Amino acid sequence: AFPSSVQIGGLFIRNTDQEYTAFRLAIFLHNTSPNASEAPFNLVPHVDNIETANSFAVTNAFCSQYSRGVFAIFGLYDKRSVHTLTSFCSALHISLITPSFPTEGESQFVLQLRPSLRGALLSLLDHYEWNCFVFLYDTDRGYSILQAIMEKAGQNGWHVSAICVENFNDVSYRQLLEELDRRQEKKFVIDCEIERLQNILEQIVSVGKHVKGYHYIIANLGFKDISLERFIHGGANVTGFQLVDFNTPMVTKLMDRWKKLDQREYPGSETPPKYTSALTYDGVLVMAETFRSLRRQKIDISRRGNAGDCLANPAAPWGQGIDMERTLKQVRIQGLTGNVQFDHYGRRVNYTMDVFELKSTGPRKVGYWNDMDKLVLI
Amino acid sequence: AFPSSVQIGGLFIRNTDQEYTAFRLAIFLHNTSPNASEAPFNLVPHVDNIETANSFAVTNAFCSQYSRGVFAIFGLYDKRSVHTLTSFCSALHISLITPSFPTEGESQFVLQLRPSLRGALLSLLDHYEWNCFVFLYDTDRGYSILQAIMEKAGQNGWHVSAICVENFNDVSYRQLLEELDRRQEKKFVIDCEIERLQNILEQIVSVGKHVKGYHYIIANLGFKDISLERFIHGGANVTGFQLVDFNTPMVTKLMDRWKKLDQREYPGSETPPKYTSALTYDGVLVMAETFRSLRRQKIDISRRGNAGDCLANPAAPWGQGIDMERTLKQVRIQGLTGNVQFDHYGRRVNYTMDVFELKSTGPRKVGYWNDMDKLVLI
Amino acid sequence: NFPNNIQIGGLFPNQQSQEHAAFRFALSQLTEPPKLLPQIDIVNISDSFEMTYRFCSQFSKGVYAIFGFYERRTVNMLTSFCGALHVCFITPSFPVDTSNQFVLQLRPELQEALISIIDHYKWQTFVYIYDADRGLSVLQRVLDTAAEKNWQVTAVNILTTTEEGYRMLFQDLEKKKERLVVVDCESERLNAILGQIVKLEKNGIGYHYILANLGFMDIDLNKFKESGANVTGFQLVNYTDTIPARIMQQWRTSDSRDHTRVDWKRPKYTSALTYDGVKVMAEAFQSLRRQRIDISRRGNAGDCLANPAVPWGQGIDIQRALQQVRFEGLTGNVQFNEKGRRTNYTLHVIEMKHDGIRKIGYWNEDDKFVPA
Amino acid sequence: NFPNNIQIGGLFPNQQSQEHAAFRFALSQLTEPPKLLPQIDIVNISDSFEMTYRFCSQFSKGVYAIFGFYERRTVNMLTSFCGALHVCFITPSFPVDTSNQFVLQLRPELQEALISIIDHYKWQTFVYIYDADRGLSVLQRVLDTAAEKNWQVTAVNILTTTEEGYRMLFQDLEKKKERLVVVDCESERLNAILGQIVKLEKNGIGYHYILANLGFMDIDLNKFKESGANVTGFQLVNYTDTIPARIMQQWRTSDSRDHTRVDWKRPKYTSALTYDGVKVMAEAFQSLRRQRIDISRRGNAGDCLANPAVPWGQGIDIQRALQQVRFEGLTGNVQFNEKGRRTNYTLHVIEMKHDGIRKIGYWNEDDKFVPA
Amino acid sequence: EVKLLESGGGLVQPGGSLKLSCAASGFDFSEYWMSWVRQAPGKGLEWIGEINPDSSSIDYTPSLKDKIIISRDNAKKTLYLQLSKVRSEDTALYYCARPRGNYVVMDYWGQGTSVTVNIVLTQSPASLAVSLGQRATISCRASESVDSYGSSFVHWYQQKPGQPPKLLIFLASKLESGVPARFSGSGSRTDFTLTIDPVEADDAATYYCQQTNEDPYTFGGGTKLEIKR
Amino acid sequence: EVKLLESGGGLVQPGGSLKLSCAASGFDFSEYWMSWVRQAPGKGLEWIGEINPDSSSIDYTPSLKDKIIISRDNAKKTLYLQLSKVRSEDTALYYCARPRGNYVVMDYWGQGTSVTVNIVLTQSPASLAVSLGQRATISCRASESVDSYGSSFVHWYQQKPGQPPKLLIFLASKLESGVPARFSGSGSRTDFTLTIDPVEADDAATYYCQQTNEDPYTFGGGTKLEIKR
Ligand SMILES: *[C@@H]1O[C@H](CO)[C@@H](O[C@@H]2O[C@H](CO)[C@@H](O[C@@H]3O[C@H](CO)[C@@H](O)[C@H](O)[C@@H]3O)[C@H](O)[C@H]2NC(C)=O)[C@H](O)[C@H]1NC(C)=O
Ligand SMILES: *[C@@H]1O[C@H](CO)[C@@H](O[C@@H]2O[C@H](CO)[C@@H](O[C@@H]3O[C@H](CO)[C@@H](O)[C@H](O)[C@@H]3O)[C@H](O)[C@H]2NC(C)=O)[C@H](O)[C@H]1NC(C)=O
Repeated sequence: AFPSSVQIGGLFIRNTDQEYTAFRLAIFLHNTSPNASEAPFNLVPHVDNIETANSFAVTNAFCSQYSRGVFAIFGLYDKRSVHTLTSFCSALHISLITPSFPTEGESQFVLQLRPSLRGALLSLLDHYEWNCFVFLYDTDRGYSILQAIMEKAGQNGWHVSAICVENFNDVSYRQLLEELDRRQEKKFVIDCEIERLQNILEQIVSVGKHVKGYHYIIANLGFKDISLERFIHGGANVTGFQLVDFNTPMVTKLMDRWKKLDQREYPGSETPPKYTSALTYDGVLVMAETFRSLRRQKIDISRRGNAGDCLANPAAPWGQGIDMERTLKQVRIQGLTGNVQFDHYGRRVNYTMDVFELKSTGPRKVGYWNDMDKLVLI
Repeated sequence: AFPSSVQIGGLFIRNTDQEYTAFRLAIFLHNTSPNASEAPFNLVPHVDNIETANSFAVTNAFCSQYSRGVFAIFGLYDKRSVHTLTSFCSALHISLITPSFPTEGESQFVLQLRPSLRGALLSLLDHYEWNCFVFLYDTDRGYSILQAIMEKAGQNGWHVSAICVENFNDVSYRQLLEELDRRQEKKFVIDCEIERLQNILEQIVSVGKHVKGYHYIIANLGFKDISLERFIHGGANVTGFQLVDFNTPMVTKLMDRWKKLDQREYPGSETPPKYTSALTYDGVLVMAETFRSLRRQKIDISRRGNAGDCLANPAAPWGQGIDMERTLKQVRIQGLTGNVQFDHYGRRVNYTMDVFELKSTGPRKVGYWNDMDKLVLI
Repeated sequence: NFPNNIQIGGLFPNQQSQEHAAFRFALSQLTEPPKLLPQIDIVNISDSFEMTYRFCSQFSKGVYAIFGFYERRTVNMLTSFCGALHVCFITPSFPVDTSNQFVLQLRPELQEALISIIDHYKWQTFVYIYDADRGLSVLQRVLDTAAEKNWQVTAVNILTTTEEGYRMLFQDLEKKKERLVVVDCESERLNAILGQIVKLEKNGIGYHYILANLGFMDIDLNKFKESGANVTGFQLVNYTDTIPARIMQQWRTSDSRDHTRVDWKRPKYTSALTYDGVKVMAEAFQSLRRQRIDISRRGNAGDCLANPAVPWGQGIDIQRALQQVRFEGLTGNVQFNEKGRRTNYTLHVIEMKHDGIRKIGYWNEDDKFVPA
Repeated sequence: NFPNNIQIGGLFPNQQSQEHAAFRFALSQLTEPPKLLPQIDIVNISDSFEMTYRFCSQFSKGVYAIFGFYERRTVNMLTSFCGALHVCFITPSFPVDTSNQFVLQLRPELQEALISIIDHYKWQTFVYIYDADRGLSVLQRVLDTAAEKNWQVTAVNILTTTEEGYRMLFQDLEKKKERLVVVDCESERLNAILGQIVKLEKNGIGYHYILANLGFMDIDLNKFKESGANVTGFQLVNYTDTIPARIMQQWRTSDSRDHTRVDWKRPKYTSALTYDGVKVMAEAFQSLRRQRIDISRRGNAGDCLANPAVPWGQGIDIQRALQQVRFEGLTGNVQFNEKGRRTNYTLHVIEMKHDGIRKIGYWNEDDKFVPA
Repeated sequence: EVKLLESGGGLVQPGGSLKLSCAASGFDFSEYWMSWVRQAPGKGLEWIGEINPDSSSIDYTPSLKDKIIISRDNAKKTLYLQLSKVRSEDTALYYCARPRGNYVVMDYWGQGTSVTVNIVLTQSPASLAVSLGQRATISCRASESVDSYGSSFVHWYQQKPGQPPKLLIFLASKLESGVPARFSGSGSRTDFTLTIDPVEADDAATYYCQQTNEDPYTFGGGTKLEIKR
Repeated sequence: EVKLLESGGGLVQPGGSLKLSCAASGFDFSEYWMSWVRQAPGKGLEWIGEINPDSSSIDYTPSLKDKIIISRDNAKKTLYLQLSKVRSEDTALYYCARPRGNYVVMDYWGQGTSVTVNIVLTQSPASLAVSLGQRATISCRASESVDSYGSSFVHWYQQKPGQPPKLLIFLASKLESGVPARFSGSGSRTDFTLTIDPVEADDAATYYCQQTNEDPYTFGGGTKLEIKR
């Protein structure tokens, strides 16, 4: 006797109207669709905008969602809020899926839809036979990439110039670029936020380091969503990674529905969806799949007595939620990011990534990276 | 018995909203002002927008203004309309003052407010001791600069690569820049339209030729009205000319009145006025001053008998237009561009220009140019 | 359908000219039932107000096609008026880079044959002497080709320089063994230019002048025959082929006496261009009459100065009639492309060196320069 | 005005610890009319759910200041809660780069003294051995300094590496004549790390170990005396000066029992930091009472989780009372800047070279490193 | 100035075919057409025949066309006119002439020879005799239009008895080349007028006025001019 | 294990100033304070005085404080206790001891010497005798709290006649170092209970239970255990 309407909530941070638009699109196409035998249940989100999330606002949102009686939570965290929200899901037995950066050690009741860029970046660095380069990075998405780069440099004798640009302005960016050019350093690996990456590329093209002879590696899950037009004219060595393949029937169908959309009803529809929007759509798809799987096994999930205080003297876990967790890591769907599969901890396995190199005619495929066949170039 | 309201007309072309707003502001300041002894007469314009000025539209506007009963005409012409309009002002004895490009030979009833850039450019080229450079130009503002450059190169043995970019798109611009860099040509003199100059600078900074070691000369009457910010970071040699001085009490008074303005009634007021708007304001000032001077010499102006057909069987010169033409060249005013002096022909004489050089700290004065003391550097 | 008499206007510069005599002789040759009645007007080709007054008077009179000359001052106004009012214009004057399809230029372009001739002789350093009141498109093309091919060009304006400037130029040129000169101007001015050249300056060793014009035998170069002075000119009209010789013989034996006094003794090629213009007008109107298309005036033309333009509907068809005209005349094949200018012409390149008139090859649009 | 008894809460990790005994002794040393009532609680250092549960419970109780410990997992949560609820926190744990002024850190920063010590010895190539669960800000500073000064740093995580990794690292280091290592972790883990170093591989020549921690004599470096192995360490509390000697004598000869079993082992600097935290809390509250400022709660504050996040009025004044405390305690002079972190401190740099304990200089915020 | 030679004027038999050799020395008939004319003693000149510049079509006399046939060679530049059934009245003075429209210098008629086997104009005064240094005006009234095709189309040629004719003024706009005569057509010229200033002893000849506007160009009665001593 | 030497126990004159020399060999009083305890024959031990670790303040006996003064040197690590007006009852066995709170190994009392010039607890069973390999439980009832400041604060010290005393168990959480005795306090222990497993021949002594929770730490009646053969 699974009721049609669940009370699922959602958590979003600032500068996340694009992913909110993708979430509302996915909830629209799940809510109103034919083939009712493929979806006999309704979906109504319980969203919360957090406005530059600290731990206090995230805790308040989680407590409000728990008081509202949520089943799963679609949330996003920064560096300063990845732990506590996860700790909440480690205590209240509430399943939660994110499109944010993956982290190791927690496992249990948190799933990360964004695949790890560690293996692909390491394989691309080994294939290019790099020995001396400058690694510009930020601390906003953990320290896994920095630690992996340090370990690989120690095990291979590489000369890595690790520079953090968290508190750098335009003048400091220009001074750093000029000083790095003075030391004849033409090999760069950049791993920052999308706005920070755009600012870094803008300052690079402003100084004049986009000419031939400079190598840049984009350490992001998306490559076509970055405005790279002056680097085509300059002919600089640009290599990046892409997660979603635009030459897919499911992706081109979403693109058709996206160009069908209105302007002001769904904001951010003027731009093609980024990798985070693809991860959000895959999260809604895997949510629908895991609820259909819960329907299939004839297990009734209901939260009536477990609607008390957010924090009480004893623990108040959900009895069926463990089963939900057991059901939510056993999916075999195929979404925008390819085959979506998980393990006991929650990371993603058998995911296909595409290596793109920017040239005179534009970016084009050079090869693909998997977690079994490693990097294979076409 | 001077008539209080004259019937002055005006002529404007496409992409001339800034100059139209400057003209309207000047008329506003002349009409509704205190000290009625300083301005005992009013001004009402008869403005016609021409929309891609060929000769037919200019002829129609001139005939409409002739039927209206105009006294002096403020007009603008391209290369394809400089002659016939001047001819329409030669036989019909109608004074006409323009901020367009200077011309020599026609003289008579045509007044030009833009000073000649020939002498300043030649003196700056001789001072820099150049012997081999590329002169990028267009044909929209006559051929005086090209002929002068050819004559100076012939008299001095210079190696001038004259290239016309009238029918060049972005790909042609990039190919030309790369081919010119292949020939080790790092010295450039650019003389094009404002949009063409902006596009040339954008393509230069897109290719990557804004680094140190490249010299560019901006052959325009204004230097601070163009977006020159990436060249500051690149440190390229940029030298230009400036006509108006922002440290003048009249100029800063105009700037203070311009910052106190609306938007929809006076469009394009978000930027400081260009050299053309300053020339338009100076033309309105000298127009009011020459009307006052005509009033002072005890001669009554009128136009009632000479208001027939635009194209009649005999010639119908204006009887009192010769006195107006004589008075127009005897002005001794000081305006935005400095001391406004005219000669027997009409070209501006005895004026001041400034030379600006661009570097990391920004543009600043390097020297001045007069037609008597030539170029003097501070 | 088509009336037997139709009126055409003429913007002629001077009544006492060889062009007027050629116009009258070519109009006298008309025997077809379509008759071209002439309304000629004599004005200076300058002071654009007077010339547009003449144009508006002719339009109010109701002409169909206008044949005339223009200079750099009146080319833009005539082009704009003919492109706006949709009035067919046919001219033998110089061609321009930008013009509408409703104006027809009879003088073939020399901006590509000159470049091919310069490329033939392997020229690298030379002095280019041009006339300001002729059009700077050829100078622009020469400068662009020089910049692309890394040439040395000394550009000299005729009216700007003086005799002392000429002496300075020639004493600078004499320091180098292989001195090379290109000149381009009208033949009337080129005669005085060449007289200046022979008056005091040596016209002997070296000095390979390339006369860039349409008529080579037009210029009296007998004084250039003293020593050396190789010259490579272009010719459009050949007074040896059967049809030009027949038409020139008919001009010689004419029952009606022509105007002016003498229209011979090295006749100008512009007279041949005027003859070809009359011939193409007559052939176009005859072909239009053969197709049975109404071209009668449905009312009055009115005036040029109207707030709505309202072009006459069949005028474009008139331009179509001016486009498919094709035959052989004094200048050869007369064919027009979409843009309205003459195309597919053969230019005879004649180079003489101390011996005499001798043709070295020809120039075609598709075959470039073919030496012979 | 100010009640004589005020409540303070405690987020202590374990009840049986030396820090707990120091806390009890320092609270028993109070004689002033302002009195502190402890509200200690024993939870996991990790598991921020339990920590925020106890934080909300203590805020419902009505405490004024909270003394506790944290790890990298719960530091951000405690900082955000103390910045939102405006509740004063005083901690002896590691400092962080980003924190509000309403949290107080007693551990002095070791991100600039280490760089100065490395600059003293003219190091260029070395192996850095860091702990992941300690904070990567010092590693970030070391990497930035290495990139700016063109150094070679081999960054090694303790938990990531293993036996074979340690052996390959040491056989790589032994191939180089100059073998330089820096380590930084807590003394409890550093003891096992140094035991693994000494009981497997003979150090001998070279191996200039730098122990980057606030406590030097806390480490049993008796097996690090066998051959070579020069040690450069940092010390904060030196047990010879008059005030620390008197304080330790009072602690030793007191009859308060100190129930946390043996409280000696090796006196740890964390106990001194806990003593200084109690001292700064008590003296700041006494000084606040001296100014005659009302700090009585106007009712009850049970709004740990509420949609209006309005803070209590005088909490900013409580923080003002805590950003000025000043006295000479166990760790020396105590002072805080605007950011609320520990500044104006002196670290005694002690270097041993096969002889014994010897001080080579001292570090100051304004004077940098002064050798002695 | 072109050179024309015509010599060999002598008596012939009754009814025999006569031939007059006209040589265009230093030139050819290709550039300018050659025309032969016939003049009787004490009578106006009549056009005996005209040729073409290309030597394609040759015209004949208006009085006796089929009686005389003239053959000319442009490359040889030699003209000869034969005749059949020659009578006493048919033996007239035959004179060649180059085309006057080519040039004024090219308007040089042949020497002319006589053997013994139009334009209606009245020229006044018939008798003229003035000293050297004087100016004289002669008026030639006509019946056709005074001016044809813009300018005038009348001419005056001064021929002497026993001397070759010379065209003084042509079309009132181009006088005689080589020796520029002061007498030329000027003004509106309802009657063809020419003011000679000054006259000379070599100018003692009869000036005949021919209206080229009226087809064909034939010399009229004319006016006689002399030099008074 | 620290070493304490106390030898030279002999008779003294009546009323003379007697001094007992106690040496802390291999250590110093700086780390741990030294305390002297006076015990009589067949009677419980009483604290004759205490010193400080820094040698600043020295305590005295609770019965006869002003009658005896003890001076100790930490650098020399030597203590001497002088007395005035010494009587027959005042000539008790004075034994030094290191501080028991410093360490279990440091909880080593002196050898002790006798001359011939508190905590209230009841320990049971008074007489004990078991063979080697047996386990015995001894319970000491007390009137104060079972545990002071959370943990227990009761100690049991096994002393033999003519042998140096040794503290078997301290505070029910730290037994004797060096030789770990199985008898130690455990559980709630309303009466301090010690379960020895196994006993030996060397363990034939009287274990006195001193309740350190009640000021001061003084040995009570005690429970005597032997080794049955
Ligand atoms: C046909 O039109 C042109 C121009 O449209 C006429 O040329 C103009 O001739 C006049 C003289 O009648 C020039 O004026 C003079 O200019 C000189 C300059 O040196 C000056 O010194 C004199 O005082 C006088 O102002 C005028 O400049 C000139 N226009 C030009 C050259 O553009 C031409 O005369 C007209 N044809 C006829 C037959 O009138
Ligand atoms: C105090 O709280 C912390 C934070 O929750 C505890 O650490 C966590 O301990 C649990 C064990 O109950 C770990 O869960 C399990 O760990 C095993 C390790 O082999 C793993 O195989 C299981 O799949 C499961 O993950 C949990 O990972 C761990 N959290 C961490 C390391 O971040 C800590 O144990 C608590 N201490 C006490 C004394 O209660």
